[PDB]
Amino acid sequence: MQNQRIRIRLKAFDYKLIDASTAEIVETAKRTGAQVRGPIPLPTRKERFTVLISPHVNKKARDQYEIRTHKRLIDIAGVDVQISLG
Amino acid sequence: AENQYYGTGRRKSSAARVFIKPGSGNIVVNKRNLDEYFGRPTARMVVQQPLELVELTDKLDLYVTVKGGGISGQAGAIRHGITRALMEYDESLRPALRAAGYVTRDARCVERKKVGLRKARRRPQFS
Amino acid sequence: AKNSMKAREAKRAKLVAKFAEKRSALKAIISDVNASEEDRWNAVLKLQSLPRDSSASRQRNRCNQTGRPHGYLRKFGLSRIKVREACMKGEIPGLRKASW
Amino acid sequence: QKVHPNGIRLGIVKPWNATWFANTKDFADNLDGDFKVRQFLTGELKKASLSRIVIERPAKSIRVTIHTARPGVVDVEKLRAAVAKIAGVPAQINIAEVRKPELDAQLVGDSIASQLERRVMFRRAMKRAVQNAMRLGAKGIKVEVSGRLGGAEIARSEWYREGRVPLHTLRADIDYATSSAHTQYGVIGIKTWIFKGEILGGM
RNA sequence: CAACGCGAAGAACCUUACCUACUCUUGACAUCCAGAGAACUUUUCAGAGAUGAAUUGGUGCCUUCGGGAACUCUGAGACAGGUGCUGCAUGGCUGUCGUCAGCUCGUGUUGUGAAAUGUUGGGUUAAGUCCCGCAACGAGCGCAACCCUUAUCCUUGUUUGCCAGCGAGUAAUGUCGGGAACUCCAGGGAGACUGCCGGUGAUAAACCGGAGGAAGGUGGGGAUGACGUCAAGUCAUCAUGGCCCUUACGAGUAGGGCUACACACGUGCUACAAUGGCGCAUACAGAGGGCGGCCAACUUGCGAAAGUGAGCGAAUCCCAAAAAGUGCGUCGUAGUCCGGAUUGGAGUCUGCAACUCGACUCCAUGAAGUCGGAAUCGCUAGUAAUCGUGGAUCAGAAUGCCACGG
Repeated sequence: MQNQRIRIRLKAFDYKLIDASTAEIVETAKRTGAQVRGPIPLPTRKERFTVLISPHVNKKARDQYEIRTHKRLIDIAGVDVQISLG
Repeated sequence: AENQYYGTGRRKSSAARVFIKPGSGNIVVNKRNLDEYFGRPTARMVVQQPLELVELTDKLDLYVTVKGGGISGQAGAIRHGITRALMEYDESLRPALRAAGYVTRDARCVERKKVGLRKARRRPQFS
Repeated sequence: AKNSMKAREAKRAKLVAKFAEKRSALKAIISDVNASEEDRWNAVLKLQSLPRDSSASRQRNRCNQTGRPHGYLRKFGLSRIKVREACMKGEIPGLRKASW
Repeated sequence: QKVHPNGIRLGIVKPWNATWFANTKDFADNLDGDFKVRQFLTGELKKASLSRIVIERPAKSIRVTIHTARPGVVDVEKLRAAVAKIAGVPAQINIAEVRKPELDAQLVGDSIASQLERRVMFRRAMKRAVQNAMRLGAKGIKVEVSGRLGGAEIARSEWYREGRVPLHTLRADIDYATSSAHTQYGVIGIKTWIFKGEILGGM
């Protein structure tokens, strides 16, 4: 019988909000009838941006920002759910 | 499992999974052989150094899987893997290996490039 | 930027959405390996005639909050200067200062 | 010279004014939307004591939060409708009272800014703010007014500090805000710091 | 010093601020007001183009129904516009001393007073660090800590990653059943405190050494820059007082230019060779990017590439090959099997367009250079040196820059 698991892929810029949401799901699935086999940390992306800090010159003067993106797989505002019934 | 002693060992960006078995000097690296993996001899010495010390060179079978880094990195990763493997066997093999600077994980890893610098330390030349 | 330099780029963006299909089609004749060399020339001819500003190459990505032509970043759409001022104020989500 | 107080503490003790996940495509549009929304709301709520516009994007929508000293002054339907237009997505607008509005760096500076635009003594405005804050229970406060002060031909920068303002302490809950008094002599900057006590335990 | 691979994280056009020429003045851009036309859509002539005049289809919304909108156009004058000037009128931002250990205040005391004291002194510390002394006693900004990362361990979980023990395969494949061990990934914890021992010192601070320990005395690196100094930089990111220009210092377009070169300097890259070149064989990374994107495979081409065709919005697919290394030959130490400039010629690719002025490929051409005066720069350890690799900007264009490992 063709398997139809629920590969959920949460993506967020905050790991605590992603963790709030991993609980939300797993809890609910457990508050119904569903095994989760879940939250599976997938490697956190880290975009980085070395911007010049001065309005004019001063090239060595520079700030470096990052946007880390956390991603969790559960295999049944800020969080990006992507349910994949396969 | 068998009498399969296991120890991890890291060095620079390399990580050796080192499995040890009662045996007769069968050193295996990533399904190649000790000398068939590392060429220049240092490496294979370095791997053996803790074996040479405990004096089980040809009383042991090494099933080493190592990833990451380079030759020296991997060599050193395994040395550290075996050190931990050897102390997984006899728990009072420590002082020998400890005092031979084998038990220490060498934390030294590449220093990051830094804005305004060519590298970690190297500055631009100046007028 | 000067208000005209901003205006020039609004127009360009208008003129690229307008002619995308036509340009792309023409270009996809100045190319087709098993096309006619004669029709190939006619495709070349029509693409000389379309408004130059309909070329997307002729767009300079500019800062959305100002119009700084240099120092751009696509992820955000702002110049370095505005990216920073936004980040510090906490207005770009996820983006903080980074050390490692 | 000095890092932005809100900048360094984002993630540590200071929350974000925008919470939405976007992938690169959308990210830059979402950012430009937010700017338009902020620029609009700020431009309308000039006499509503606005501090902080928090812009969520819950799925395909935009929730705003006008944190304000004057939930009364906020009309809301028109704002909701106007934001919904600019964003091009079903907008909500929520309101939050700034309960103690003289322990809010943004308002404190906006106050001083107004006062300096009405031609008040810069020392008078600065000093009253410091006192009100330290009375309402600021663990400290700095205010630095910079410009042509009392329309001086040479710009200077005066600042008063009462209490602690431990800027290098990251666990410190420091509220910062620049304002600008636009006057006949020129722009006059009002930086305001307000230390409301180190937050042990993280964010 | 703290300008000179700096603004510029990428000048063919665009960018662009400049120039020459052609063009327009309520204007390229904005609000207001009135009237007209939906918007738009072809297709066409002229022109370098901007624009102008001709050419068809469409003419919907919202209904008070002379109405809503909205867009287009023209007219009105208020206004618009200015990368014009002033950074010595400013805000904001930045460099610098320098992550140097300082800079100060309240109260008290001393002095006619400017002021002093605290903050000095004895030790100590990376540190105005700490401890003793002491008319000072307290406090603030700095120091340190709190943050990120990296060393080791535990716990929770296990796919797109893993493969110890598992059985079954394939030309090989973790291939695939299966495993949750391990590497790893990521959330939560543990750990380092001079805590412990010995010695030293004022029994102080602390210092020297030792044990344990992945780690030892701030473990390593990053972030974090006191009060101020230089009327330091930036009115050209933006903002802004004033000033100035408003048929022009505003606006549109086309072609030039910023790429010019007698030369000087700054910063780089590549060399001068055998610790090398060259051919062949063969091994080990980290990090990152990707939808008008990254492009597998196949076929074609010497090749750039082109056909052509998957997969992948990504621990899945792709970029993608590590290179220094190792193994074996060859060169035989010289202007060479060093070096790669320059130029001729034939191309590919991006783009409306590569003449000025792109990159790349192929063929040939094979310059300077034989380790560099005085002088001067960087570096104290996973550092320097060397080796490749990725990224932003980006149609195309990286010896720069940011970053990653060997």
